[PDB]
Amino acid sequence: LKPKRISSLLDFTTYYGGAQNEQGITVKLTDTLIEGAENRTINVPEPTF
Amino acid sequence: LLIKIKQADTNTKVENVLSINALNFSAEFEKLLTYDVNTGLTASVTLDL
Repeated sequence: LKPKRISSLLDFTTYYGGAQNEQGITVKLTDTLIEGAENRTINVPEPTF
Repeated sequence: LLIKIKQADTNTKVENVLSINALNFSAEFEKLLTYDVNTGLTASVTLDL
């Protein structure tokens, strides 16, 4: 609880750091066959949390 | 179906098998002659358009 005067974004990450890593990301992979041809689907939805 | 079999030769032999036996190509020949393959000549004329 001490006020401190900084001057740039590089001064901030020295004393305070960065953001928090997100915990709500999911990745889905699906392999399919469509009349003998391969199809790959990648699905990353936007996180709700 | 004739155009499709000439492009399908680039990758898969199953593509050249799925069409001519399981899918539409074996079924379309039956409507003029259903079981003509019983002999060398067209016999057993079950269906004749």
